[PDB]
Amino acid sequence: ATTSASHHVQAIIDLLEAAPDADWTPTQTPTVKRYWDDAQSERGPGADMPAILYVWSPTTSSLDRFSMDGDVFDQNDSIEVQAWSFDETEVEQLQGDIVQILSEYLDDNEVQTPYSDVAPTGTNDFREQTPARTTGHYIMSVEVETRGLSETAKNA
Amino acid sequence: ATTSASHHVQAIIDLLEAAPDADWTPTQTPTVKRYWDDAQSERGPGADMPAILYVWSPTTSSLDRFSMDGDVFDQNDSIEVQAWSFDETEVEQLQGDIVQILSEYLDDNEVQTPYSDVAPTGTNDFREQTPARTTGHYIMSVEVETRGLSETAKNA
Amino acid sequence: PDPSIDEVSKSDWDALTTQEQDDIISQVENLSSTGWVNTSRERKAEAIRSAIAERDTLYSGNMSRLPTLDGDAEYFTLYLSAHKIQLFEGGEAQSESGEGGSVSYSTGGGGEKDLQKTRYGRMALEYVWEDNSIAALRTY
Amino acid sequence: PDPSIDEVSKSDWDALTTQEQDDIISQVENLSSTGWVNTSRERKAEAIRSAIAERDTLYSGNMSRLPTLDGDAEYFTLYLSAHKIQLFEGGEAQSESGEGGSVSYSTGGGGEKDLQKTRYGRMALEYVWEDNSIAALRTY
Amino acid sequence: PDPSIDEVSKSDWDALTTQEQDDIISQVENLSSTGWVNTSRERKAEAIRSAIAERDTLYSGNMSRLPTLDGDAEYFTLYLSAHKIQLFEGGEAQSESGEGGSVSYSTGGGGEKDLQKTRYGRMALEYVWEDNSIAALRTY
Amino acid sequence: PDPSIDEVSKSDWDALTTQEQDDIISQVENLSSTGWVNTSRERKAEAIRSAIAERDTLYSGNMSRLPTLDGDAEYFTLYLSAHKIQLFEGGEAQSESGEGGSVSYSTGGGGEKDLQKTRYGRMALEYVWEDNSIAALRTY
Amino acid sequence: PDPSIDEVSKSDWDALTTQEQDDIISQVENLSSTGWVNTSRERKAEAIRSAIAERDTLYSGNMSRLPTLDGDAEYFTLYLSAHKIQLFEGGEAQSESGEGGSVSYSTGGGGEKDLQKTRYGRMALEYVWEDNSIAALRTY
Amino acid sequence: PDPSIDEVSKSDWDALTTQEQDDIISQVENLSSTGWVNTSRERKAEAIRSAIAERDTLYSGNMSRLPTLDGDAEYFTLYLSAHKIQLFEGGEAQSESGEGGSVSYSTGGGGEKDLQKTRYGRMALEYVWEDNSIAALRTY
Ligand SMILES: [Mg+2]
Ligand SMILES: [Mg+2]
Ligand SMILES: [Mg+2]
Ligand SMILES: [Mg+2]
Ligand SMILES: [Mg+2]
Ligand SMILES: [Mg+2]
Repeated sequence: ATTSASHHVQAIIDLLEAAPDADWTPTQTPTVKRYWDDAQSERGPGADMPAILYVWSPTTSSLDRFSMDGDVFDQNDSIEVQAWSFDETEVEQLQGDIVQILSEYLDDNEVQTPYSDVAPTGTNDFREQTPARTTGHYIMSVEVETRGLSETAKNA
Repeated sequence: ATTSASHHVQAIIDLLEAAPDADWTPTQTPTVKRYWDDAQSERGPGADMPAILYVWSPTTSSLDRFSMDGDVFDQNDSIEVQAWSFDETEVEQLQGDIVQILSEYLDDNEVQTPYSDVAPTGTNDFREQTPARTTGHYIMSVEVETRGLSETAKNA
Repeated sequence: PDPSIDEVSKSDWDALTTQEQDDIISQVENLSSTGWVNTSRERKAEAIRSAIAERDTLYSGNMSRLPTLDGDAEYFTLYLSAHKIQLFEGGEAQSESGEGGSVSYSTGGGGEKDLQKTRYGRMALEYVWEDNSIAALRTY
Repeated sequence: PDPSIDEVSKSDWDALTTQEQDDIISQVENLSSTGWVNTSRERKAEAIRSAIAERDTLYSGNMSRLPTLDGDAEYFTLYLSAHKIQLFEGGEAQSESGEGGSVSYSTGGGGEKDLQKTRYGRMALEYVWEDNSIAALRTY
Repeated sequence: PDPSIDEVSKSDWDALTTQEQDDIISQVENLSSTGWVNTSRERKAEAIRSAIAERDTLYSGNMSRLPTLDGDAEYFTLYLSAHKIQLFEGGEAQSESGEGGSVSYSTGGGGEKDLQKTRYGRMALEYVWEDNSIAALRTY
Repeated sequence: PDPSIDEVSKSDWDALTTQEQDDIISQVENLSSTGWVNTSRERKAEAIRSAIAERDTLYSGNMSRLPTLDGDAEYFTLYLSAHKIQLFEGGEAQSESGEGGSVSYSTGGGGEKDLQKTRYGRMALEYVWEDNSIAALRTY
Repeated sequence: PDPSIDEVSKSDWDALTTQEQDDIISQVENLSSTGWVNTSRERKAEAIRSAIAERDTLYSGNMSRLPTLDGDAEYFTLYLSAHKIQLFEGGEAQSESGEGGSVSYSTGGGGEKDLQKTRYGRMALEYVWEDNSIAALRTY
Repeated sequence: PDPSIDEVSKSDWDALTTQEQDDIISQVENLSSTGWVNTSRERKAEAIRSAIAERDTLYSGNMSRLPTLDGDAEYFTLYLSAHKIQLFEGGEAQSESGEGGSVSYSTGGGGEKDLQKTRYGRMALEYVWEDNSIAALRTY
C-alpha cells in the first residue's frame, strides 16, 4: 500500500515522506534524501531551510534459505537514516520522530510496506563530533532493519 | 548442460550470459565480464552502451573433507557480481535481476550447472559512494555462494 | 528571462517581481550540476544583487576607448553570481569524501585574488582583461 | 531596508532601532549558507558595528582625488562584516571531518594580512584598490 | 547537425528548434565517455549558449590580418562547451576512489587560467594562439 | 584501410560508408592494448573527425618552405585520434588499483600543452616539429 | 628473418608475407621478458608498421653529411617498435603490487619527450644523436 | 668461450654454433646473482646481439686518435649485454617486497641517459669516456 518500493532504501524514503506534517516535532517537515543526492561540500541544510534526512543501506543485506523448497529467501536488510541540522535540539527531536515514525509498520504482513518487519534497531548520537568554535551541522542517526520473504525464480 | 566450466567464475559468467533477454528488466541486456577484463579508468560502461556486470571470486574457497573415504571434497565457492551504471535505478534493477537469474539452479543435482547449489546469499548497495557533482558510476553487487562435491582421484 | 541580468542595476533588481527575479535565479542555478539546492533563495538573490552592483562599480568604465568588460555582460554577471554563491557556501571543493567514496578536483593554489580562487571566478576573469592595467591616456 | 549599512556611522548604528539593526544583520547573514546561526546576535551586531567603524576610519577619504572606497559601500561593509564574523569563528576552514564525511577547501597559504585570510576579506579587498597606494600630490 | 554549432550565434541558438538544439547537445556529449548524463539538458544548453557567446564576444576578430581563432570553429565551440560543462560539474578529477577501486589522473598543478585547468580547455587553447598577444599594427 | 586517414578531410569523413569509417576506427583501436572497448562508436568517430579537422586547420601550411607536418600524416592523425580518445575518458592514469593490487605508469607530467599530457600526444608532437617556431621569411 | 626490419619500408611491410611480418614481430617480442604476450598480434604489427614509417619520415637523412640514423637501423627499428608497444600498454610501470608482492622501478620523473619516457625509447635515442641538431651548411 | 665476445660482430654472432653462443650467454649470466633464470634464451641472445651491434656502431672508432672504447672490450660488451637483459625485464628495482620481507637499493635519480639508469650501465659507462667528448682536429 504505502510504498510498493522495489528496494529497501526507497521503501524507507517513502515511509518517511508518507508521515503527516502533524507527526514531526519541529514546525517544518524535514526533507528526505538519498545519501548520494547531495555532494559533500553542500551536504546538510542551509540556514532558514528545513532539516535534512539522508537514507542509505550501510551494510550487506542477507539472503538466507528459508526452507528446503527454495521457493523463497529470508531476506534481511539494513538502513541508516542520518538527520542533519544546525540545531542540537532539532536533531534530537528528529531522531525521536524517525524512531516513532518507523515504529509504525513494526509487524506488517506486507500490508503497508512490502515487508514483515521494519524496525529501528539502534540510534547514534554524533553531536560531540561538531566543533563548537564554528557554526556547523550536528548529526544524529537511526539504524533500521527490515525483514521479509523474497521470491525466487526456481519454481517459476 | 548450460555451463560445465572448470571454475566457478566462468560458470556464473555462463549462467548470466545464458539468461534470456526477456528476463532482464532494463531495455537492453547487460554485458558480462571478468573483473580483470578491463583497466580501472575504463571500468564500467560508457554512455550509450548497456550496463556492465563484473564477476570474480573475492575470497578463499573451502575444500572440506566429505567422508573418510577421501573420494570427494565438499567444495564451497565464493563469487561477487558487481553491476555498474550511470543510472541509480538501473543498478537497482540489475541487482533485482541478478538475484532472480541466479536463483534458478538453486538446487541442481548437477542438472544445468556442475554444482549441487548456486545461491545468491547477500547483496550490497554502494550508491552512497558516487559523488553528486560529477557524472560517474553507481555500483551495486550480489554475493553468491556455490556448493558441490568435487572428485579427488585418491582411489582412481 | 524577460529582463536579462545585464540590463538591470542594483536599484532595478529591487524593483523586480518574484517571477522575473526567480527566472534570473533559475538561470544562475544552471551553472552548477548540484544547483546549490541546500542554499536558500535569499542568499542566491543577495549574491546576484552583489554581482550586479560589483559589475556596475568595479567592472564598468574603460581602458583606452575599449570597455573594461569586453565580453558578454550576461554570462559575466552569471559567472560572478555563481562565484559569489560558491563563496557563500565555502571554498572550492578541492577534496570530497564520505562512506569511503572519495574524489579530488585538481584545483591547485591558483594565486591570491578572489576570482582566481574558484572556477566561476576563473571563467569571469577572461571577460575583464584578466584584471590587467592596459589603460592609456595623453596630454591634449 | 529603511536605512542601509552604507547610510550609517558607528554613532548612528547605536541609535538605530532593534529592527533596523536586525534587518542589516539579516542582510549580512545572507553572505553565508550557514548564516553563522550558532554564533549569537551580539557577535553579529559587534562585527557589523566594527565593520562600520573600520570603514569610516581606515577605508575612507581620497587617493589621487579618487575615493579610496570606490566599490559599492553597501556590499563592501557587508563583506567586511561577514569577514569579521568569520574571524570571530576562528577563520577559514581548510579541512572538515566527521560521520558526515570529509571535505577540503583548496585555500593554500595565501597572503599575510587579515583581508587576504578569508574569502569575504578577499571580496572586500577589490572594493578598496586591493590596499594599493596610488595616492599623488603636487606643489602649489 | 544541419545548422552546425559554428553557423549559429547566441541569437540563433535561442531561435533553433528543440531538435536542432538537441542535435548539437548530442554532438557535444560525444566529447566525454561519461556523456555528462547526470547533468541535465538545460545545464548543457546553458553551457553551449555561454560557449557560443564567448566565441562571438571574446574569441572573435583579428590579430594582425590573421583571425584570432585559427582552428575549426566547430570543434573549438565543442571544446569550449565541454570545458564549461566540466566546470559546471566541479572540474577535473585528479583522483577517484570507492568500492569500485581507485585511480589518479596525472594532472600535476598545470596553469592558472581556466583553459589551462581542464582537458577540454587545453584542447581549445591551441585554436586561439595559446592566448598570446601576437597582434601588430602601424600608423596611418 | 582502403581510404587511408590522410586521404580524407572532414567533408570526406562525413561522406564515408559505415564500413570505410569503421576500417579507420579499427586501425585506431590497435594503438591501445585495451582498445577503449567501454567507449561507444560515436565518441571514437567524433574524436577522429576532430583529429582530421584539427590536422587540416591547425597543422597545415608551410614553415620556412618546409611543411608544418614532417612525419607520416597517417600515423600523425592516428596518434592525434588516440590522444583525443584518451582525453574523452580522462587524463593519463598516473595510478590504478582494483579489488586488490595496484600499478603506476611513470608519466611524471609535462606542461599546460595538451600534446604533452598523454603518451599518444607526446608521439604526435615529434611529427609537428615539437610545436617549435622555425618559420622564416624575407623581403624581395 | 629472411627479410629484416631495416630492409623494408611501410609499403614493403604491407607486401611481406604473414610469416615475414610474424618473424619480425617474433624478433621484437624478444625485447621484453614478458614478450607483451597479453597484447594481441595486430597491435604488435601496428607498432612495427608505425616504427618503420616514423624512422623513414622523422629519423632519416643527413646532418653535416653525417647520417642522422647513425646507429644500427635493425636494432633502432626494433627499439622504436618495443617503445611503441610499451606506450600501447600505457607506459613504464613505476610501481607494481598484488598478492605476488610489490616492486618499484626507480624511474624518477625523467624527460618530457616520448623517447625519454620509456627504456626502449632511451635506448633508441642513442642511435639518433640524442635528438641533437648537429646539422651544418655553407654558401657556394 | 672459444670466441671471446669482443672478437665477434653481429654477422659473426649469427654464424656461431649453439655451444659457442651458449658459452657467451653463460659468461653474461655470471654478472647477476640470480642469472635472470626466468628470462628465456632467445631474449638473452637478442640482448647480446644488440650489445655487439651497438658497440660496433655507437662505440667503435676514435676521437683525438684515441679509441672511443678505452677499457677491456670483453667486459664492456658483457656489461652492455647485462644492461640490455636487465632493461628487457624492467628498470633497476629501487624497492622490492615479498611475503612482508622487504628491501631497497640506494639507486637515486641518477640522471636521464639509458646507461645511467642501471648498475651494469654505470659499469659500462667508464669504458667509453663516460659519453664525454675529447674529440679534436686541425687544418692540414
Ligand atoms: Mg585569457
Ligand atoms: Mg583585482
Ligand atoms: Mg601549441
Ligand atoms: Mg624529438
Ligand atoms: Mg649518449
Ligand atoms: Mg670515471
